[PDB]
Amino acid sequence: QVQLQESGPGLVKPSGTVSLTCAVSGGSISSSYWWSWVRQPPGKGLEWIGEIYHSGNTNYNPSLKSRVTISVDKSKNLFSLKLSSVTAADTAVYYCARVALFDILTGGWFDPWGQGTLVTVSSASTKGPSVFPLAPSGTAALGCLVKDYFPEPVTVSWNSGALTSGVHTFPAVLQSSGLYSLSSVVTVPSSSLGTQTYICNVNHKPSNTKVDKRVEL
Amino acid sequence: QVQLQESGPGLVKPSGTVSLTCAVSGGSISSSYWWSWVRQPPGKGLEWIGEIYHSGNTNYNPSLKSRVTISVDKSKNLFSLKLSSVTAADTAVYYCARVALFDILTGGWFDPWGQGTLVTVSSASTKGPSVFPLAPSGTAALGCLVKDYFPEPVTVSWNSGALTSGVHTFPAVLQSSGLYSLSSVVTVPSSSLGTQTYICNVNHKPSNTKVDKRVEL
Amino acid sequence: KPLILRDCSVAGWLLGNPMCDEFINVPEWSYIVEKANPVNDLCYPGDFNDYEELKHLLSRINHFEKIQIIPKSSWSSHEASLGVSSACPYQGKSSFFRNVVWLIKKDSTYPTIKRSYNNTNQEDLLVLWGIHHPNDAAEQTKLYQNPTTYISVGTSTLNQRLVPRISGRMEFFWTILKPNDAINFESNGNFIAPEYAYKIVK
Amino acid sequence: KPLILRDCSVAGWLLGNPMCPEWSYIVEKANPVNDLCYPGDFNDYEELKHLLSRINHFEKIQIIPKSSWSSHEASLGVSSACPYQGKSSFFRNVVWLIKKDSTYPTIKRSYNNTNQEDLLVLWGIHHPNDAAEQTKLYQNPTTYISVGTSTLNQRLVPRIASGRMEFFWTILKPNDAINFESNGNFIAPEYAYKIVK
Amino acid sequence: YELTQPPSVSVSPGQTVNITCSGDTLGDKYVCWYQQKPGQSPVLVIYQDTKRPSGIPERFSGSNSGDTATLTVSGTQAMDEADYYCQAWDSSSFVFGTGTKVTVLGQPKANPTVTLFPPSSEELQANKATLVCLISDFYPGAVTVAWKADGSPVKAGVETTKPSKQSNNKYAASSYLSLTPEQWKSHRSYSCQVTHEGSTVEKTVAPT
Amino acid sequence: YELTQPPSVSVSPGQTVNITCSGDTLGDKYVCWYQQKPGQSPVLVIYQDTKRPSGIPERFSGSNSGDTATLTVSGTQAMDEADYYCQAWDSSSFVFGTGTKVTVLGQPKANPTVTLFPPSSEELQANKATLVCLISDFYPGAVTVAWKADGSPVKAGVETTKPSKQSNNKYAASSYLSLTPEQWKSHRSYSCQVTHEGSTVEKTVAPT
Ligand SMILES: *[C@@H]1O[C@H](CO[C@@H]2O[C@@H](C)[C@@H](O)[C@@H](O)[C@@H]2O)[C@@H](O[C@@H]2O[C@H](CO)[C@@H](O)[C@H](O)[C@H]2NC(C)=O)[C@H](O)[C@H]1NC(C)=O
Repeated sequence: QVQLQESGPGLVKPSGTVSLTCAVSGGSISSSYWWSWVRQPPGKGLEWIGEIYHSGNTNYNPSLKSRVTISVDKSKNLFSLKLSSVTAADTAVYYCARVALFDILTGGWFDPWGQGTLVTVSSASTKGPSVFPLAPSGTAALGCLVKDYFPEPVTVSWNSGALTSGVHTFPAVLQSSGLYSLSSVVTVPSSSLGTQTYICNVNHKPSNTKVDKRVEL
Repeated sequence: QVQLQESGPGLVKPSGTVSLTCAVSGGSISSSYWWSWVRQPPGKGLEWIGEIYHSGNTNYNPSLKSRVTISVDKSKNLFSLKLSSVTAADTAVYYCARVALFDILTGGWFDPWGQGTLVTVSSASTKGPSVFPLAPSGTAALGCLVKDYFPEPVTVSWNSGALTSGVHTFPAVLQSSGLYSLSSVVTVPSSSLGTQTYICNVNHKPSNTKVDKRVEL
Repeated sequence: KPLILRDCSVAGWLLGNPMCDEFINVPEWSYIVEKANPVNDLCYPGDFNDYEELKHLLSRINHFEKIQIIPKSSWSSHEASLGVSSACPYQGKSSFFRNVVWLIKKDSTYPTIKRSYNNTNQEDLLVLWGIHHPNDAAEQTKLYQNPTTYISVGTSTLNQRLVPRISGRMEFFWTILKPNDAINFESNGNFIAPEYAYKIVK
Repeated sequence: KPLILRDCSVAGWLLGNPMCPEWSYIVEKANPVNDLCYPGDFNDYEELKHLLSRINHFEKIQIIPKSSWSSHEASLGVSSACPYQGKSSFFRNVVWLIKKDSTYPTIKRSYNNTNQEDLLVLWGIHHPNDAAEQTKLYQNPTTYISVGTSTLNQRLVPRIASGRMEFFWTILKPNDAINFESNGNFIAPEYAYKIVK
Repeated sequence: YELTQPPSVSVSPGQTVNITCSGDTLGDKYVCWYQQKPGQSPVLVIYQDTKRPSGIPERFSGSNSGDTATLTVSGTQAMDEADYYCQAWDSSSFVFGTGTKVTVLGQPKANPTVTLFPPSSEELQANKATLVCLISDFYPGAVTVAWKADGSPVKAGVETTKPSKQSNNKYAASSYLSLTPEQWKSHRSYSCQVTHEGSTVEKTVAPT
Repeated sequence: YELTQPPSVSVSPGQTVNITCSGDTLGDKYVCWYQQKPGQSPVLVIYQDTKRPSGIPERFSGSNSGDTATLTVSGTQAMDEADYYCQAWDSSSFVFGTGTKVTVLGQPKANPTVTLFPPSSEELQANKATLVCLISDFYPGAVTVAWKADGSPVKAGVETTKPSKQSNNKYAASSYLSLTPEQWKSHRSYSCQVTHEGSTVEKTVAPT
């Protein structure tokens, strides 16, 4: 059976150019199929980029048309994608796929698909987080905001690991800046506030950040 | 004998599609007859909708032409009606009928007819009635206006059934709003007004609403 | 070149019986011949006068071509389309022979027809017409309004006058109209008029 | 100047096979690579070739413009069996009418030949692969095509099986009209050919 | 294409009644007739101008000439009381006549009492206004209702019931004019006109 | 050309689920459907409205009519839990639907706990403002978050995580609204709205 395989740089600076190629196995580029690129930003839908025929003819998504180029190499049995002037919005898993035409009417279907390759557009480099208290408003929620760090991971404990029960450290969000942020929350009895001390311990090893923050009402 | 039987949803929301089928028994759709749809809004005349031949040939009422489709299913010996983009004007009893040609000239006659099926076009859902007095001005008429309820029926009595003579409860009208209205009237001696108390007892079981209203001068 | 009819008789095809299933994609023929025991003869019940003589003539001719001599639209005082029968169906509805016209009353009236056609072709023309004998007196009035009617047809070689016998049938006639010869029609009812005729050689 | 076909059949060239303004006569030889791009048959083919070998002049004209179908889709009916530039296409000289917004109103269309020359007119019927394709393309389950001329009366019913098209032709005399009626599966003429014997 | 009929006719038991149907060039067309009783399907009583279906009694007959077709019922019985529709065909369509109610008289003629109610104060406070025109104690069971605002005819907002039999065997009907309080107050007078057997009864209300 | 899908549906094991896809005149177009599991490529389950590729179980079926195409999965198994996308073609471009997360219910429904924190005074002193909305303990794992400022919808400055499975097999998510201190004080009210299985939970903070 036919298999497709993407390859190319996984990290690209902003305003740079994503450059990928798709190797075709078990089948020939010179055939009645169309060869397509599709991308998927993390946690989002599939977006069609464009397509090419062995003859060189192309069709592109009108929204990407100005900055996108697709080419084909028949002797090497591959086709390729060039996406220039990239920003954080261009961070996505990029797929190649084979497209077959319907027996009747317009359009067609995608099969098989490549395994996909993640391309990240970010200028971010090692950066330590800022740590802010999230003050509470028969239980109460309080926490720590760990903001703008890179790379992962960050670890958070409470009262140096003496407090585990009721602790939830949420997975981080990756902002469009290229930097991560996360929050840790501990749910405590409302009456304990003011008698009991709550301290979040934030650690980011890549920046040698060790920050303790007391959270009070 | 040939028998025809209509079936389909009895309630359709505005802009929706009336969808009916006519089952033919005692005869085959494939014959020299035409198969027709005719409708009758309550209390009004007959309107021809359209017709179909086993070959697929159709003819439609020009005023309905854009929104009507009639088809035939030979294996199930039935034919069907689809009337789209309906409004309150499309509320009617819908009949299917068999049409036979004259030996000479154009046209033909309708026989037999189906039993008819009422299709109501309303956006309404279950709703209790409002009850308003119809106050009197050698006899006088007084009553109750039972307004804006859905669906039918409503039953009305007077003085818990102790008052019958001179009582008439009218059939309901379906207002353009999609809600029903009816009136109940009792004709009484003029001198009895103000000495005798008149109370209409309204029951709307579909909404489990029960209303008692006194009507005075 | 020769027109070999399948499923349909010479009478039926000449008159244009709707029930005839033929595929004829070429408009010129040498001669026309009907297979023995045709499936479709006359859709509306009736008779064809001098049939055997006509078939004999038509199988021995070198060229055969259909032309329109009297457009259906030229009848302004009579209804030329609504005269139809369930016996001659087309697409599930009543219809008629395609090559002759069933003229019927228009509003409450059927004016007397006087129509002549001169054969301006260079070939002999086979011309066909008919008379309707209605089922009863009621049908007579329904279709033609005039109780007492006739059809007159004349040629230098022919003088015909027909009165309808009033179970309904049609009766069809034909003549060969020589070049420069004219046919004269006159009728106050029951007239099945020619629309199409046939150029024949010789 | 005579039309000498290469690689393409008379049928293919007349219908306008994508894979293929005045001419005297046309001759196809031999065992052409491209016949009918969409699988099907051309009725009374040999008879037509016989007729077409005797004509002095041959000219293509538009008798029913593609744009005149406002109630039907005249362009999206295409097949991968008839590709053009790598994508689906169709015969250039006939129209694959298909449903528009899931509706296929009955077609009643007539063309009268007011030219002084005989016209070769071509049309076709589509016999769909199965019942699902029938409703996908034409919406109407039960369909027909009627074609009439003073000399011709044809009625076609699509055979639903493997899908094929079946093409027909007639000579329309001057002052004679051709009448089409269909509620589906009709491959309509756009262009016809003036021929002179 | 229209097919016009008398809205209603009445006939004594045993007598003969004529139901007419008129339309342009109707004498050229074959006409059919249907009988319809309340809540039931139409029943073919005459087809192809004169013909009776099997099972239809011989006292039903029909005729057609000029622009007018006629359904004739002789020796009219109680069971003949129904609505009657003529039917024809024109150019692309089947057309039904407007229909005629035939009453076989079983009781003396009774004139309608008409009562017109203005919107109640409770409804007006509910931001609605409904005029209720009630018509009772009339025989035969056929009536025509017309609404006017400051004398001008009104169609929008009107709903009317078909006459229904009372407990005393006379008939009643109701008609509604539904308005908003603003339009109710916009005119100085409103009228309900009731026509029964050629006689018109009228009642009027005003937004005081 | 747009193809709209419900963001999520859920179904009990063994039961039938419908995933719908709508677009203008979609019934004239052939539609295909793709199944996608986390970390894997899309897999074609239906093409040309109804056709099943080889190796695709019979319980997958599709239909298309009017403006809506539907992927139907009957006798749904646990392995069918995935994202599903419809796909069509319009005017030189391929179009994928917005996608539907299909959950095969393996545990009872659980409503989200929502906690909303205003910017800390310390962040405000650093010339930044972040609103933090934390969402936990919900099943199924699909949620829609909407931010409001003074009752008006907010899009700019919003970042939200994809739901992730907790240790108790329920799900969590977080959303951040990043503002300038000036923008934070410019409004009197801020709200984080979390919609889960047709029910909306709301938390509000205000700039004292
Ligand atoms: C899932 O949908 C099926 C099928 O519904 C029909 O097909 C769709 C593609 C769409 O066109 C719908 O509008 C159709 O009604 C449902 O099965 C039908 O359910 C209806 C009531 O909703 C019932 O009247 C029919 O008889 C059913 N027919 C069949 C063949 O099952 C099914 O209920 C839906 N399931 C869920 C969970 O919503």
